[PDB]
Amino acid sequence: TWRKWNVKVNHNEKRYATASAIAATAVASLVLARGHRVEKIPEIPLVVSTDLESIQKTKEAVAALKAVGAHSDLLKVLKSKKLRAGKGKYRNRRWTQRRGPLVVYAEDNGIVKALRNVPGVETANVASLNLLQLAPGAHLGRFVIWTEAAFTKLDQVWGSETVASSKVGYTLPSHIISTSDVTRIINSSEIQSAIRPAGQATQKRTH
Amino acid sequence: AISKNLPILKNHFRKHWQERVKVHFDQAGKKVSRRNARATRAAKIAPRPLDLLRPVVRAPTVKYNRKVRAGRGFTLAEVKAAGLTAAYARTIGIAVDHRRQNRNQEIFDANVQRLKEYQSKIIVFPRNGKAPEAEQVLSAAATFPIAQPATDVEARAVQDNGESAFRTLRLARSEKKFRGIREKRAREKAEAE
Amino acid sequence: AKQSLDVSSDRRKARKAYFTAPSSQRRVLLSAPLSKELRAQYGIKALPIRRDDEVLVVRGSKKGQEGKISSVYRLKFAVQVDKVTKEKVNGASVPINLHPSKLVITKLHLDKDRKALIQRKGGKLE
Amino acid sequence: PSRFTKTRKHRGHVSAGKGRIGKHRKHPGGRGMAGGQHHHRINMDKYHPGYFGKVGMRYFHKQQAHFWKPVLNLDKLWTLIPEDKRDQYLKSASKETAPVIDTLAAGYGKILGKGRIPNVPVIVKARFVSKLAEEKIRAAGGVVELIA
RNA sequence: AACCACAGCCAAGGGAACGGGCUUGGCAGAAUCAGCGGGGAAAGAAGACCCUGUUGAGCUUGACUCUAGUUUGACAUUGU
RNA sequence: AAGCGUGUUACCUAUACUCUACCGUCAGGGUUGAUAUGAUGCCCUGACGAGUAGGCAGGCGUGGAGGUCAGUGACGAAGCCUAGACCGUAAGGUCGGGUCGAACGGCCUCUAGUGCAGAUCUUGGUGGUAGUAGCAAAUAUUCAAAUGAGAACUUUGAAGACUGAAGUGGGGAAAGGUUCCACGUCAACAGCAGUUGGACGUGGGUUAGUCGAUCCUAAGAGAUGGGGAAGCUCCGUUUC
RNA sequence: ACUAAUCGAACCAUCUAGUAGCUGGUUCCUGCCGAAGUUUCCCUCAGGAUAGCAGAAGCUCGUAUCAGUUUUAUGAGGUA
RNA sequence: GACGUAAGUCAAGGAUGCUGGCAUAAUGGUUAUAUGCCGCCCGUCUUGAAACACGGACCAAGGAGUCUAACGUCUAUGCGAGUGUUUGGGUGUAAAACCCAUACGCGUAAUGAAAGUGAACGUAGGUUGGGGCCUCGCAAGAGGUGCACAAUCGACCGAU
RNA sequence: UUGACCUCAAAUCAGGUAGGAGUACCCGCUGAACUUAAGCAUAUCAAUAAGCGGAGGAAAAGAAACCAACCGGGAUUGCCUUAGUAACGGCGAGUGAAGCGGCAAAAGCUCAAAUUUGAAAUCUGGUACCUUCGGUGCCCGAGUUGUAAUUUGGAGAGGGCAACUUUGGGGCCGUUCCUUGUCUAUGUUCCUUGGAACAGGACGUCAUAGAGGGUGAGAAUCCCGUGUGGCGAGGAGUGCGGUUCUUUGUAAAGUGCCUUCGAAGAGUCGAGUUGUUUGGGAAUGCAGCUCUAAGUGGGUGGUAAAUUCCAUCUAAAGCUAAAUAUUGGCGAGAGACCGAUAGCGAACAAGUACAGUGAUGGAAAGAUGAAAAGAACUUUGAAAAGAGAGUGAAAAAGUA
Ligand SMILES: [Mg+2]
Ligand SMILES: [Mg+2]
Ligand SMILES: [Mg+2]
Ligand SMILES: [Mg+2]
Ligand SMILES: [Mg+2]
Ligand SMILES: [Mg+2]
Ligand SMILES: [Mg+2]
Ligand SMILES: [Mg+2]
Ligand SMILES: [Mg+2]
Ligand SMILES: [Mg+2]
Ligand SMILES: [Mg+2]
Ligand SMILES: [Mg+2]
Ligand SMILES: [Mg+2]
Ligand SMILES: [Mg+2]
Ligand SMILES: [Mg+2]
Ligand SMILES: [Mg+2]
Ligand SMILES: [Mg+2]
Ligand SMILES: [Mg+2]
Ligand SMILES: [Mg+2]
Ligand SMILES: [Mg+2]
Ligand SMILES: [Mg+2]
Ligand SMILES: [Mg+2]
Ligand SMILES: [Mg+2]
Ligand SMILES: [Mg+2]
Ligand SMILES: [Mg+2]
Ligand SMILES: [Mg+2]
Ligand SMILES: [Mg+2]
Ligand SMILES: [Mg+2]
Ligand SMILES: [Mg+2]
Ligand SMILES: [Mg+2]
Ligand SMILES: [Mg+2]
Ligand SMILES: [Mg+2]
Ligand SMILES: [Mg+2]
Ligand SMILES: [Mg+2]
Ligand SMILES: [Mg+2]
Ligand SMILES: [Mg+2]
Ligand SMILES: [Mg+2]
Ligand SMILES: [Mg+2]
Ligand SMILES: [Mg+2]
Ligand SMILES: [Mg+2]
Ligand SMILES: [Mg+2]
Ligand SMILES: [Mg+2]
Ligand SMILES: [Mg+2]
Ligand SMILES: [Mg+2]
Ligand SMILES: [Mg+2]
Ligand SMILES: [Mg+2]
Ligand SMILES: [Mg+2]
Ligand SMILES: [Mg+2]
Ligand SMILES: [Mg+2]
Ligand SMILES: [Mg+2]
Ligand SMILES: [Mg+2]
Ligand SMILES: [Mg+2]
Ligand SMILES: [Mg+2]
Ligand SMILES: [Mg+2]
Ligand SMILES: [Mg+2]
Ligand SMILES: [Mg+2]
Ligand SMILES: [Mg+2]
Ligand SMILES: [Mg+2]
Ligand SMILES: [Mg+2]
Ligand SMILES: [Mg+2]
Ligand SMILES: [Mg+2]
Ligand SMILES: [Mg+2]
Ligand SMILES: [Mg+2]
Ligand SMILES: [Mg+2]
Ligand SMILES: [Mg+2]
Ligand SMILES: [Mg+2]
Ligand SMILES: [Mg+2]
Ligand SMILES: [Mg+2]
Ligand SMILES: [Mg+2]
Ligand SMILES: [Mg+2]
Ligand SMILES: [Mg+2]
Repeated sequence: TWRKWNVKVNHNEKRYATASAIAATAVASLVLARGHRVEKIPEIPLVVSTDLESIQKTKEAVAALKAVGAHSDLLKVLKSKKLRAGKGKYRNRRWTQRRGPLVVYAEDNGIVKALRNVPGVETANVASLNLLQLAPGAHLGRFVIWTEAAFTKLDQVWGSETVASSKVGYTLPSHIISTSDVTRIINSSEIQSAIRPAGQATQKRTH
Repeated sequence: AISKNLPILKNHFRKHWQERVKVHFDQAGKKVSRRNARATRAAKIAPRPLDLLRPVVRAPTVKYNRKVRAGRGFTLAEVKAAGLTAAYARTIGIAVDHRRQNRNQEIFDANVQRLKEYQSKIIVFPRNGKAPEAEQVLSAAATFPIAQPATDVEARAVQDNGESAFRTLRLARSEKKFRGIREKRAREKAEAE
Repeated sequence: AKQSLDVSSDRRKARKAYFTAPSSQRRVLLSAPLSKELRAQYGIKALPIRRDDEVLVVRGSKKGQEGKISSVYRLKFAVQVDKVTKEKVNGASVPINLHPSKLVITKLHLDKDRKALIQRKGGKLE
Repeated sequence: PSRFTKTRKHRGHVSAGKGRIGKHRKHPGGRGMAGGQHHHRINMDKYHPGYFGKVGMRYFHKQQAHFWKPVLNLDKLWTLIPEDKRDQYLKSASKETAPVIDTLAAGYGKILGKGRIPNVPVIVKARFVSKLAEEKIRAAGGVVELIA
């Protein structure tokens, strides 16, 4: 029994990954690759009115999700339900399915219970934001639906350039490179005016 | 067996240690049970605040006496100064310690101020009154926090009298180191003729 | 999903409870739905199956066959309906075990206790 | 994890990396620190000189708290003033308003003299100070006040 | 049932210095039965002899270190 | 001479040498304002390749876990068989056909009770040996009938024998426990056989004032009183 | 000798997976590199530590410092 | 590069051109067999095994470097003179995730048995190298600066 | 003669109590060796295994003869830590605490030593009657060799003067705890394959219910359940309403000042010695034997001793919840666990069959089918059975 079971992670590093996963939720290419049907979604990050936080019934919550564009990702869940492929199916792990949207609210006024029964849908308070739900299977880009209060609160929770994070002593991590477009840096006239002319990209055979 | 350059270890595992391996799997469960116990006690004794008013004391030793902390109970001198009996104090939530003594006026004044301040902010329901609800506040300690007193001001005037603090420490050590021998030579010199 | 700490989602426990269920537990386990007309008449969805109830088979090879429950053979979680039988090659006739979940009640054997159970569940009882 | 260990790679190879001749055995040289003076002498004298034998006085019932005295150097002395209020004292360096630094409340027993503080007078309250540390503080225009 | 790596003809050579197999020759024809004790360094057992082990045990004694018992002294029991 | 000494040439052939290709490894380079999007990519150039113990690297396979393929599947999952096919140097992977019946994969990651020819290895199964060694102590069987599907062996009759009264006879004590007896009956057991049986199935059967136990004391065992012992308990049997 | 097929100290269970410098075994593939049986110490001689031989990780630099080689000059040696 | 005055051509930084048969078991693959030559039984200890050295009659399934406490080097990651949320508290969609005070540990100071004392003469030193950068030069090179690191002589702290 | 008292007996006297089991955890006693030290004896293993005695839901410990040396803390326990440190050790191998600090939980107290002495005011028992976990009266007894009240070192007592302030019990119903019952959505619509639809396709519905299970193949919507609330039943006992007992008190408690006092545990402390034990080192605890105290005394203050101080507690008597433990019992929820040679020895009539005199030892053994629908009937055979026929989706499922 005294085998190591839990693993200590540096707290700042846990926050580091949580922030990276929140940022990856806004990159539609990552969310598509992660497996969500956000191909018809009008814009990412998807932010919906704070009225979603007070929806009481599952039927109304589902209709609101389909209206804002989560219908294909909902249908992908509960079309993906499969029997587990081994002995796990009789250790109370009988079925498998995909993950749907993660609805992030700021105040649970009925939204959590209205979405409890919808297959594949999760809910979260902005104050917590589990990494296990933001990058399920360590795969970045979970399809997230933010309520407006949740989106607004997120600056207070994680900080900004003008607002200190509510987390004690915490600041969001610093980029070690100013951009990810190395091609555009190379194509900048400054470097272009310092480099020598290039060869052929496939050297002609001699002898 | 002793091998290449490694620090010498002292792993004490030469008894039947595997028979006494405690793994705190129940850390989360005991936490839930501790919060359940606190909620049960809070309901049982409501509207009382779940813990007794503790006094502020100095910590012992030279390592920790710079700090004050919660002590066990107010001294009998503190309770009498606050105007109440030890027996009544014990029934309105004040911890009383009969073995702590007061030799520090600053600590004694702080505890007596603590006691009057607590009396001002409690309501003792009558033994046969109407006993109105009074919004149970769980923590007395959070209501009456222990404050480290102010050692000095932020800034003031430099007063250099040429004392040489280092010289002072050296001379204090020397006078203590040589008191016994110097008294002995004084006593023998006095007794000679 | 589950909410209470008193109910288990463990498959082995569930199956053990099913197969070791005593007869008085199996009576509830062997409930059958009412027909459309009986649902309208009484206002209740399903009742524990009983002997003199009239039933319609609505699944399996005997679909559409009517009859009356000649036996609620709780020992193997089945009911036997007269008019529903297998004719063995040696001329004999033997009951077909039927599961009441695959049955539809078309007439109830109503006594005092059955009437009170309907009223307990919220039935019209007319 | 197990799949990255050399045990996995040694599967199919007879000796499991332990050699055919040497033939991994139970405790071929003894257990623990056996033979530290006999057949492990060379290792022990090469890597742990001073290991065997005795040293000076014994101390019965030693309490470390008697010896609590964290040292702080002058080059770190100004860090005990918070950064927000530090620059105000660093400018307008004068007496009659000099920062009192209580190094004991900061958790320090003795002020040492690693040196080069700015020329701003400061009032250093300490239990102990080195002779040079008090020289540099006085030279800067400050003072050390002995506290207990 | 024992037994069984695979098996089963020799000569010499070399070879872990005595081969059924390897090398060079001799040769070599299905399937077999009774018998036989040359060979299979046949089988039966992790040689019991010998040596090694910082592996024992039985026994002996002026071995080392002790011990039941027993003897001697003192104190107590213990008084007049 | 196809022997010996010597001399001359031609000729034979190594995984060695020369050249060429392919694989891999190492090294040095090229390639971004569409590198005409694979930059751990593509390409150029040169050299190199033995290997126990051992080190390292890149991969292959297995049980379970997070994610994905809204993957496969009763119109057949998995498993198994298949001198049928294809890919990979290889670990392996894939496909067809047969059998089969309910689940199972690909990829990205996580994790391990994760890969067998050996351990006089463990458990289980199976051979050759081999229809072989054998089924030879106790003197011995034979004729006929009956039964039965079937008779060396069952039954009956006839006959020949033996135990030879310290018995192969008639009872018992320990022990067994129904083996006793009757009916039915022969798959297994009776190292051949079997219609027979101490076998199998179902039943029946043991009757006491006088025979035993039960009572007595024997060598002994052992409570009590009482004394030891931390105590389990020990002593002692008429003692204080 | 015998003390239930057990006797130079029965049998049963546990401590106990007792310890072993000794015997046996130690399970996929390919690629690259690639040994030692010698030095010193050790109740050491079937074992270890130590150095050496080996791999791996690299790092600082970029043709040096060099070299199991010769030449020139200059030593040293006491074997044939 | 060659040839030709040029056109252009060529055997000049790696095969093209012309023609025929067949389009299937014909070539090829697989497999059985035959023929030539070769090939001793694996595993293991060992200087040396095919050994007249040991284990192995056969087959299936099982079958052996694990986990843990403390630690060394190396590597990845977070933060950095700091660092470590998870003893505990708060909270929860409840062993998860999320939040947190006071401490404590290790580091930021050494040295001496100990009592104790405790780190800038100097641009935090001088000398020799030293990548990179700077200036001058078409360049070579020359000059200035020189972090890490290396050698060395000093200075400072403690012990003597 | 008689009546006590003391001590000691008897009774199938009246009423009780102990034993034995279980023992995971707990309190003690007793107590190893394998092992390590590369040998070995001290040491280690280990104050462990085995053995013995005694508890409970926890136990034990516990309100300082404590820690400290500070500007002092303040019952006990447990956690983080102190710390693999002080220290112990063939100073080898190894071993190894405590104080402070942060936390969990917190709770305090009771006797002995005192004249009620203007009143043994105290208690078991018997008996009678009752409102029966008990009460009241009557009687016998216990008890002055001391039962009640009053005090416990924090104090407190006696006396003197001042005065003021606060009190008890008891039903119902209430909540609260436990046990348990019952009720509370939505398709079995069409098409295809199939023996079976629970599969695939279409169209829907509920969802605070798409946990889990069952049903002739993957079922939110077929059944049980799940989720959410509702309504009941039996029972526990503290905060609540409320109802009465209303000299229900000169009864109890507290409080200021003055004066006089202030009893505080002996074969015990302590010491010597022996043995054991500890990190405890001129001796950490424990135990035997010898010696054996005091009362501004006594213990401790981690180097033996004398002299002088100082600090800090108050032993030799006693009770106490919680935080802690828990390979047993009972009731639950679970798993990156095993999946019939695995997982407990045991998925099964498993501690069974079986072995051994005995202590003990101790297996193997899961799967037809959705349903026996478990093959009627014919024929060959003495029969087993075969061949047909037949059942089944399948007999390439026939209980071998
Ligand atoms: Mg599988
Ligand atoms: Mg190898
Ligand atoms: Mg080996
Ligand atoms: Mg073999
Ligand atoms: Mg062979
Ligand atoms: Mg041979
Ligand atoms: Mg050969
Ligand atoms: Mg030949
Ligand atoms: Mg022979
Ligand atoms: Mg041998
Ligand atoms: Mg032998
Ligand atoms: Mg030796
Ligand atoms: Mg012997
Ligand atoms: Mg010639
Ligand atoms: Mg190679
Ligand atoms: Mg898998
Ligand atoms: Mg198939
Ligand atoms: Mg085959
Ligand atoms: Mg099936
Ligand atoms: Mg394994
Ligand atoms: Mg095998
Ligand atoms: Mg092998
Ligand atoms: Mg024969
Ligand atoms: Mg005769
Ligand atoms: Mg005769
Ligand atoms: Mg007889
Ligand atoms: Mg019988
Ligand atoms: Mg026979
Ligand atoms: Mg027969
Ligand atoms: Mg018969
Ligand atoms: Mg008979
Ligand atoms: Mg063993
Ligand atoms: Mg090589
Ligand atoms: Mg020696
Ligand atoms: Mg050897
Ligand atoms: Mg000479
Ligand atoms: Mg010489
Ligand atoms: Mg061919
Ligand atoms: Mg050959
Ligand atoms: Mg040899
Ligand atoms: Mg070999
Ligand atoms: Mg051998
Ligand atoms: Mg063999
Ligand atoms: Mg074998
Ligand atoms: Mg296997
Ligand atoms: Mg105990
Ligand atoms: Mg030893
Ligand atoms: Mg040893
Ligand atoms: Mg020994
Ligand atoms: Mg011990
Ligand atoms: Mg024990
Ligand atoms: Mg009990
Ligand atoms: Mg408890
Ligand atoms: Mg107690
Ligand atoms: Mg006290
Ligand atoms: Mg305490
Ligand atoms: Mg520490
Ligand atoms: Mg000692
Ligand atoms: Mg110990
Ligand atoms: Mg009183
Ligand atoms: Mg189903
Ligand atoms: Mg369906
Ligand atoms: Mg539901
Ligand atoms: Mg006392
Ligand atoms: Mg003892
Ligand atoms: Mg000891
Ligand atoms: Mg004190
Ligand atoms: Mg088993
Ligand atoms: Mg089939
Ligand atoms: Mg088949
Ligand atoms: Mg079948």
